[PDB]
Amino acid sequence: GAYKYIQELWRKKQSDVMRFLLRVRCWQYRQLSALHRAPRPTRPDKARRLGYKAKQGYVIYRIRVRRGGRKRPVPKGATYGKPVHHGVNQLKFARSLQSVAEERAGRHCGALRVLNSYWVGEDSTYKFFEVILIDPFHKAIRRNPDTQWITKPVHKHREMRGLTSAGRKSRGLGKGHKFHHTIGGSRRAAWRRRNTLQLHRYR
Amino acid sequence: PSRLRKTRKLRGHVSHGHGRIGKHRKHPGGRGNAGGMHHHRINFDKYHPGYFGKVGMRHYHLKRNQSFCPTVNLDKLWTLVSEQTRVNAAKNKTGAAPIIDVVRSGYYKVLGKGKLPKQPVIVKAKFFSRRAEEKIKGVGGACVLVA
Amino acid sequence: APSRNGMILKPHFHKDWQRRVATWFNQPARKIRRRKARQARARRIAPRPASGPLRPIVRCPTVRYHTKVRAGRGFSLEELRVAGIHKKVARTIGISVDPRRRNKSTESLQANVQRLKEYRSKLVLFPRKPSAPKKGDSSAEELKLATQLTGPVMPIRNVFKKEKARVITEEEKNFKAFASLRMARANARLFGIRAKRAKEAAEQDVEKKK
Amino acid sequence: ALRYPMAVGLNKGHKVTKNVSKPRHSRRRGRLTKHTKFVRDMIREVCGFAPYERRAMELLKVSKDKRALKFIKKRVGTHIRAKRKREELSSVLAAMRKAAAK
RNA sequence: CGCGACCUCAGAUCAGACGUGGCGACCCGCUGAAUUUAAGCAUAUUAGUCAGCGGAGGAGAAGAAACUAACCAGGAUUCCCUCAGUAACGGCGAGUGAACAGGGAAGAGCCCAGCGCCGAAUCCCCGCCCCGCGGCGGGGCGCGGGACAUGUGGCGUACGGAA
RNA sequence: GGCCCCCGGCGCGCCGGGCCCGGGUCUUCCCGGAGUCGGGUUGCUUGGGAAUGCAGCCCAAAGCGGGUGGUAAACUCCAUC
Ligand SMILES: [Mg+2]
Ligand SMILES: [Mg+2]
Ligand SMILES: [Mg+2]
Ligand SMILES: [Mg+2]
Ligand SMILES: [Mg+2]
Ligand SMILES: [Mg+2]
Ligand SMILES: [Mg+2]
Ligand SMILES: [Mg+2]
Ligand SMILES: [Mg+2]
Ligand SMILES: [Mg+2]
Ligand SMILES: [Mg+2]
Ligand SMILES: [Mg+2]
Ligand SMILES: [Mg+2]
Ligand SMILES: [Mg+2]
Ligand SMILES: [Mg+2]
Ligand SMILES: [Mg+2]
Ligand SMILES: [Mg+2]
Ligand SMILES: [Mg+2]
Ligand SMILES: [Mg+2]
Ligand SMILES: [Mg+2]
Repeated sequence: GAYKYIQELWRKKQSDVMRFLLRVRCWQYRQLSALHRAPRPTRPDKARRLGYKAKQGYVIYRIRVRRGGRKRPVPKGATYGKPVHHGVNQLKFARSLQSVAEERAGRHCGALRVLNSYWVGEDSTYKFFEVILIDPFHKAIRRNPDTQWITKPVHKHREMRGLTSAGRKSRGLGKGHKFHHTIGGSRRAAWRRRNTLQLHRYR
Repeated sequence: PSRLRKTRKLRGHVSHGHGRIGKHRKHPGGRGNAGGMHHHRINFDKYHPGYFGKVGMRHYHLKRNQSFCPTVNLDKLWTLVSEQTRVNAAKNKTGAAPIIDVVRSGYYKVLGKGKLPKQPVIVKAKFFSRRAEEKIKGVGGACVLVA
Repeated sequence: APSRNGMILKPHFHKDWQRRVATWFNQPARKIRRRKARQARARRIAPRPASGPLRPIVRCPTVRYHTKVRAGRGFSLEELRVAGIHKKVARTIGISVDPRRRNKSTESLQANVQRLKEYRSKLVLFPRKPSAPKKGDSSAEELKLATQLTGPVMPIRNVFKKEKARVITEEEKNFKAFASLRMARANARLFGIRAKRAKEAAEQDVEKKK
Repeated sequence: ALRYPMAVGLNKGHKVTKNVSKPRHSRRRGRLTKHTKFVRDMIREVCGFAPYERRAMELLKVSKDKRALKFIKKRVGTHIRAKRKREELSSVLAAMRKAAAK
């Protein structure tokens, strides 16, 4: 089936074909606003593996994000404090750019419920992304049982809480020895557990 | 029981048992184990010889259960079994010798402290001492390795 | 400041711990709540064991625990396959099934098949309607018990096989255990180099020809 | 002469009979399928090769094959990936050489 | 020099929907000190703690192994007891500091993309009738619109699956 | 203990629809998520120590592959996802 071809082609990103296209796409995207609703998914394939479905009430915003790290917002330098914390230039945000991308798509379209995102290119200055969104109150989603989990109000603002695939990754949770921080729910919760004087009745 | 404590008997007296030349100030030494090298050194190196310094090899992902090997002495090996195995034996007249599975009772190694009574055995165990073996043989028994 | 002899001891009360003290005044109230909730769940699953489903027998890991045996999480697929219970159905008759369990040795497998067989013997499957089709048991074994089973269903008891008094053949007596262990240690230690020197010597014998 | 099972040394541990079950289906992942192979190489004649790959082919042609690997390791990352790539490149280069000779 | 497809884009007080603020004990994501300790202090510590911003729910988060182990092996997540003030970190000073096993509380497991087969077999909105209507649903009937082949629905997902 | 309201929850009947929904045995086919993994790096973070986890930047994959197997690397068997 064509999707497997498309998939394998897109892995040849250093190839002559895909490099040509990526350059032309990235030029084109750069010549638009920072947030615009793509009429259809640039990457159909990827979108399907991430859970897009080509029916009504699935949406896709292409969102630009400025690239590079995070300089410490303090006037001049003047991070007054112990010279551990004197750093301002070479320091780096916890979440990814892709998460930031989703978060912004989420912010803008409050009714819409961020499902998942994928990449469409990168300049020196910008990255580009494509956030799949969903109306939780369009009948075609509501009545389809397999999606109607997103219409539940626990799934409000997934991206804001660190719950999309992208913003999950910063949280630092997976099974096995390479984690332990996040061995309750999350990073914060384990610390909480580990720094509770459990003070029993009888002692 | 505050009733019994010392502050009840100190009521009335000025200094509260802390003296009046020197007082009860907050932290005159430094907090805690401060000064281990300087200014508390003598206490450290006459009641904790060897506090300071590294020694030996690091071992990163220590898991204690690998090195699990609870020992038992010949001293009290017969304790593992009901008296009537040690009694139906020194009797019987077959020269039978009853088995003692030490690993069942929760000891892996059998070390050799103590006098073993002149009364044959078959000791099943994961590990043995040299002496524990020897004593067992001298009783007229047989050590038996188990996985 | 330390004064004459004592453990040079490190307490961990430097963070704001009184902000995170966790009292246990619940616990009685808790213990009850669980207990009510427990009795409710029994009553809901009416003649079904209060326990839960049946669970496999399983040995612990590590040299330490090794000798003991617990209840496992669920019966493997091979064990269901050999017993002849369709895995999707086994859930519906109160048989725990995990499918992530390997099955290394055949001693642990046949035991766990035996478990399921025994379960299926002493199980009282009620028919779907009061009108009785196949599988569903007789109204005798139904009226005589729509009874719950208190406690864990067919409990595992870690058990020992009594060894009778032998005679000690002149061979057991001959054995030198401690030595044997020392030897067995050194051969694991030295296996690998010995093989490298032999590989060296073999190369020297072949090199002599050419 | 009496071979008690031991808890320590080479053929150690509790002696138990082994069943030889069907290996889990999870274990066969990454096995190259006839149809996937066809797709993979169907695309290597559309898309062609990357720049670093091409540069390595040119090294391999010259028979300077250590420098080829030194390059691929710095480029790809590991040794084992670099070595596996160098074999593919040498295979490609050979099938060109066979194709030319006709 | 028109008319017609589509593509990409606009504008509507267009028809019908949703989002905005609050609360914040508990919860998720960021951000993030300095008093303080070290008898001084800069790494360390205080602390991923206070303050700061964001977003929730009746709980949240987590969760059905790219896991543990190295055993005769265990088998999602969470919680307690233990592991253990231990392995480890550390001007190896002050200080800091987990995990597996073991025993419990509870216990529940599943679905896509893909790969394939099936006349798109699917969905939304209109309009007419019968029931039902204070959580807008059922059934029928319309050459009544649209979405959709740049892929909807049934079967199926590694515990194998299809024919 | 009683009576009266209301509401819930479960039991039986009727109708309206939907719904022709198994298992084993042998054969022939089918099979996996990329700017991701991985590497280098710098900064934070961790008990995690020749890098526990998260980041930016650069490189940038494979398919008997990939990941893990708590000391860097090469060769090699195993185990485990
Ligand atoms: Mg500091
Ligand atoms: Mg990652
Ligand atoms: Mg005094
Ligand atoms: Mg005074
Ligand atoms: Mg004084
Ligand atoms: Mg229970
Ligand atoms: Mg709000
Ligand atoms: Mg100070
Ligand atoms: Mg001071
Ligand atoms: Mg000062
Ligand atoms: Mg800290
Ligand atoms: Mg706060
Ligand atoms: Mg939840
Ligand atoms: Mg997973
Ligand atoms: Mg666990
Ligand atoms: Mg202790
Ligand atoms: Mg700390
Ligand atoms: Mg499909
Ligand atoms: Mg730190
Ligand atoms: Mg090693």
